[PDB]
Amino acid sequence: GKRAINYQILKNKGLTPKRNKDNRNSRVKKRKKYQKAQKKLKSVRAVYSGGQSGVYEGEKTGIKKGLTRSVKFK
Amino acid sequence: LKRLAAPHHWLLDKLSGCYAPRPSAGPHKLRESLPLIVFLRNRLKYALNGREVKAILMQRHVKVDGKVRTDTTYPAGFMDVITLDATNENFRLVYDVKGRFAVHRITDEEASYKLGKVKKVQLGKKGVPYVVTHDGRTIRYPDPNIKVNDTVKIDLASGKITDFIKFDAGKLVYVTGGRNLGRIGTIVHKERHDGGFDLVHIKDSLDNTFVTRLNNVFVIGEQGKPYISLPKGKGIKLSIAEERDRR
Amino acid sequence: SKTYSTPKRPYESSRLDAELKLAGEFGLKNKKEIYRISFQLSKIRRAARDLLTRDEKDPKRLFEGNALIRRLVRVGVLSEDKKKLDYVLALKVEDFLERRLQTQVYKLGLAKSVHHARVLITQRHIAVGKQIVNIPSFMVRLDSEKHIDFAPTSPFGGARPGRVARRNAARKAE
Amino acid sequence: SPFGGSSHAKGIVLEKLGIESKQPNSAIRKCVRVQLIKNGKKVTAFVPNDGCLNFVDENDEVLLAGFGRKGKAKGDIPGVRFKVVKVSGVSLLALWKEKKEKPR
Amino acid sequence: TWYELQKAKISKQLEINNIEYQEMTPEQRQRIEGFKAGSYVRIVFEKVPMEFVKNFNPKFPIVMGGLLPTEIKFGIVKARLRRHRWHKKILKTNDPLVLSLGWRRFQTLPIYTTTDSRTRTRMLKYTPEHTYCNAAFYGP
Amino acid sequence: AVTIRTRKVISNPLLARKQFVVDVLHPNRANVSKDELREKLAEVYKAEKDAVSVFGFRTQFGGGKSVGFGLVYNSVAEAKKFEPTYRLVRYGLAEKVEKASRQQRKQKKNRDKKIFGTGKRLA
Amino acid sequence: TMQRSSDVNERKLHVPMVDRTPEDDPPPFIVAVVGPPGTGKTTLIRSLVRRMTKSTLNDIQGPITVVSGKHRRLTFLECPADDLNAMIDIAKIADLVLLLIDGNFGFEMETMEFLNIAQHHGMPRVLGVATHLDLFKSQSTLRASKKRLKHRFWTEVYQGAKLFYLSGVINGRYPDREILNLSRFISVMKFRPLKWRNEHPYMLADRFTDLTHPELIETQGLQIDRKVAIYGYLHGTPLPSAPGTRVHIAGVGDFSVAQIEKLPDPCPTPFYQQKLLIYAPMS
RNA sequence: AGCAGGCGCGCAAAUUACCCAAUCCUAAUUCAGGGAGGUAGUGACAAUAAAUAACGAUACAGGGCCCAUUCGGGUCUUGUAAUUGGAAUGAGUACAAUGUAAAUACCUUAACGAGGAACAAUUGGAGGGCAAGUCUGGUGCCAGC
Ligand SMILES: Nc1nc2c(ncn2[C@@H]2O[C@H](COP(=O)(O)OP(=O)(O)OP(=O)(O)O)[C@@H](O)[C@H]2O)c(=O)[nH]1
Ligand SMILES: [Mg+2]
Repeated sequence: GKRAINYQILKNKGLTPKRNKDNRNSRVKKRKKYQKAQKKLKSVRAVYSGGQSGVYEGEKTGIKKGLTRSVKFK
Repeated sequence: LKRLAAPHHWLLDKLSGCYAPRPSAGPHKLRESLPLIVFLRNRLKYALNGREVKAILMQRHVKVDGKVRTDTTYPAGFMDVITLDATNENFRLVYDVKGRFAVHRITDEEASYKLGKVKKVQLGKKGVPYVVTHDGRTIRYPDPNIKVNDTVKIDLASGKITDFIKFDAGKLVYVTGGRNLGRIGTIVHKERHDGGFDLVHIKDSLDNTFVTRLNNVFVIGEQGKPYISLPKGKGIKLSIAEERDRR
Repeated sequence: SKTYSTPKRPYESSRLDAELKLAGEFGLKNKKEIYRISFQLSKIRRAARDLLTRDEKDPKRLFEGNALIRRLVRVGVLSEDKKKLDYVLALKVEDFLERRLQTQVYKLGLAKSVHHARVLITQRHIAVGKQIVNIPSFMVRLDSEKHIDFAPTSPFGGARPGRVARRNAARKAE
Repeated sequence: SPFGGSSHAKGIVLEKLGIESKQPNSAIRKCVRVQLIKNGKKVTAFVPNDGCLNFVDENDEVLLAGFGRKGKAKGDIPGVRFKVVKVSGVSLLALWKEKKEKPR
Repeated sequence: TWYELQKAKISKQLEINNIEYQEMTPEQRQRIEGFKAGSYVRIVFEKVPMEFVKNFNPKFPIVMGGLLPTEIKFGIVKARLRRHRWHKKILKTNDPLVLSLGWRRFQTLPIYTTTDSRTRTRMLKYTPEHTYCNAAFYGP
Repeated sequence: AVTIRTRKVISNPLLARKQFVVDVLHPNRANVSKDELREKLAEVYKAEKDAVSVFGFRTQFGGGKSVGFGLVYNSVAEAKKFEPTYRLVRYGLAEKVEKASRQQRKQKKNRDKKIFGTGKRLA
Repeated sequence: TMQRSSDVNERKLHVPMVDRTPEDDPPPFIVAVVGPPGTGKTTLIRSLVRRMTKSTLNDIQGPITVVSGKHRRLTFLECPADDLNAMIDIAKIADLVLLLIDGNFGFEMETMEFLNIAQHHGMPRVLGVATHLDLFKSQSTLRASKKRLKHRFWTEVYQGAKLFYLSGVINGRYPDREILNLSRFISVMKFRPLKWRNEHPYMLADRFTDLTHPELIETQGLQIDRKVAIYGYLHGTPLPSAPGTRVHIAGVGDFSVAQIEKLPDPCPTPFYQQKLLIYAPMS
């Protein structure tokens, strides 16, 4: 029959936004920012990803005729 | 009890409390002596802490130049002997190539005597001629050819003089004090101003003509035949870069 | 002491992407690690610039450059052939922080990722020969690169298995 | 510098300026008339968040600081140079996020 | 400066108050100002109810404060209120609660209201969850 | 199983001791239990278990080895006469504890400086 | 450092308030030992009276007025730790509060409710006493509990408050060194003015008598609203001497005074004003 | 005329701790002593080192992802699911030993000690969106706060 104090009165926090388990450990947030930005620049360049892994199944995602991604000399 | 800026050729540890030992009154000056605490505590390491050094001093095991001198802060400075009766040891403390107090292990037949530069020759009382030396042994009845800035050879059983090295142009010399410490050889030039700043110039194996103050020099003996032994190849300071180039 | 130093501007796009790439590539904690390694790189090649701008055959340049290249080949960031002073000027932060123990045990194997390398060598498993190292930022010298192995008092080496394994062995043998 | 040399000045609130402004969280609602004590004068301070305006009532020994707008707003009034940063010992940011408690 | 000016003002007021208090004793101690501070006094009250003296307990304190001329009247009072931020449940209107308003401590029924953007005072059916609101209740 | 190994041993007949550095190597145990160490060191030397003393231990990082300083005397009476009282009470041979520690000692010292009188006190 | 020289002398400037605590007969500053049930209160009271008057007190009840130091005295009150009906008006009347926490338990909600009631009704000088350090030999955990309790306490009350720690009880009374270094502090007390206790004449009762006629109660038969003498000690603003003043004593409702009377002071003035000492009533 | 604790305004920060064990110093003098000095507590002033997680397995989902003043470009090798599995730990806790004047801390270390690993990391900043709701303006059904 002896009282106690609960968690929020012991910690004395409250009325904060919902923060992030990714935001807790800085090594993790500087990992889940990189491997997103690692997968981001599969959309501005076309980076090397090992090469011909299986047998050559074709280029598998579309080749278009009227497009030249070659920087030209003015 | 003022300390923590000791003479830094003592090389005491800096994380060893705060203070540093005060040498009492004695035969040598403040910053050119070395008390037995700094000797037996952090120079050859026979006793760990200072009260154990006081125990080995009180138990009559150590005598500096003939008698016991049961005292921690006893400034037993340059050129004397320390005859540790146990360990059969004769520490003569002399200088080195770098500025520290190098030690020896002297034979008994050489540790039976010590030498030293005189400071004046005077007539004391009742017309008695007496000389002094650098460690305060004011001794009576010399040979009256003893000149100022000369060395006598004290017998250390009695306080008599056995021989002396009448210095002139060309007899083998030691140095002490100054930035040309630990060198030997006496034969280039002999300069004499009026008010100091003069030396008998030095000649070595590499014939380095060197000078310092005349208060910062004293004699040993004949060229090639010295009265005292000298530590680690009879200190020259050729070059450490040339030493690592040759060997 | 004050090892690390703030750069000439800390809020900039190219610097931000620099810290993002280096952190996510070598598995780093915060910007202070890149700033410490970058600072001491800047200090040693700022010292190398003066030894370059004075003339050759000076004894200062000769044996102080020999001292600097001996220290840098001892750390291992300089290859065995480029033993002259201006390759120290041409040094870079990548092959200078690559020799930390995290990246080095990942390159040696035995960890399967850089982050797993960091969390195990801070969980006290990897010992360089005899000395258990529980810190990442080590900069392991070149001579002790082949003495990296699991420590014998750790259950990835050959010790008793850990508390999780033996507690599960207990309440799975019950 | 804006009041002698100090960066902060304790002050006494006269009255909540603009309680009758109908638009909630507006510039003319979020003002108080602070009596500066260091030279005994009037000034108009700018307490943030009208929901936490009503901590300070009357001579609450409030502690001011400068405002320093980092741009241009929609309906912000100029002239207010001072914001409230601490009230009666505690900081009203901590009061508005309800960690501490206002003592009286 | 202004604070030492105000302190000098009130302290000179208290000093001239004391310097014309230090006068003849029946007026200037017990019929113009009446037992200033620190005086072991006996008080009597008639018509004190029975259960007080019947079950008086020596453990409990008996404080007693005088009343100003304004705080004996009754009627409504409009305060500002807020659920105390560690109370786990919010306060419904017309649910009675005990108040330490001044010396009197009393159970009363409040009504929590708010000015809907400061034009009229309408009745809430609940107090707000973390901020203040107006409230009105009968009481001293 | 542990081992001990002494190094840097120097004799010292100025105290009739031998002083050295002690490296104890224990592969899995915590540390080498100074009393059991002391009897093992007196066994490998020719000592008493009363004339041998070790004090300056420190276990190096990661566990496994510990380095400290090590003393062996001879003539147990000379061990009594030379080693200090804190070491001689860490071993169970000579005890020293007094109740007037600092404050109740120095207040007694100052008031007894004030007293000036012996047991002749009649009032 | 002219900026710091003009920035740290803004700690002085506050709201001007008035005191009405005259320098001729200052009242015993009522302190109020309150906290959890069980731990603390009666043994701390016994230790403070045993170190302030060199005499013990067994089976203490009600408010004591002990003397501490030359000029002024003070007043203790073991507040019961089971009712807000005493806790509230103790926090309304008190001037210092030596407040008990027990370090082998954490905080407790009775001292939480007391600190919130004090924070609203006007902050007295709070001073924490962390008792019950039978924690363990693990002085790391002892330092951990004292550190976490100190940081939580400095958040709850003003940051930088004194938190005196006490060890176990040696035969009824506390360790006398800690009672010494607490009693020196509450002798160098230095209170502050508050508006309620500088606007209302308030008195703590310490003697309570019923001067109603025994024949009258024996012939009425336990029905009368009797007459009651409160022998007490007023603080604050002057309670005006003319009978007819409305005075509310707590927990029964208000009355009007019938007659009041000044008594011989049962506590020391300085002896030069005597010429030209625990007093423990209700016991 | 120093240490510790106070006062210095009503709004503010270390303990009225331990000890001569180290360094020295003084005395008749190894042995007594020293708020010289050392040790501990308190300590986001500063400095260094870095834990709050690591590795797998499975399931569907694709009206889906990402980038560039716009129409363009590139990609399941992309996200959501305790579907889920065991391994490794020190924060702690603690026998013991270690350190030390004695004791704390670290260094060791048996036995305990992890899934929301709740053994609960914060401080800021940028945006939204929602009513049978409230308010102001007007050239309906709008614009703003
Ligand atoms: N071991 C230990 N026991 C304590 C300590 N403090 C109080 N106690 C015990 O707590 C018991 C209760 O004593 P009090 O605190 O004086 O009781 P109280 O103040 O009257 O509290 P209530 O009975 O609830 O009114 C005592 O008998 C003590 O044995 C402490 O610091 N250490
Ligand atoms: Mg009780």
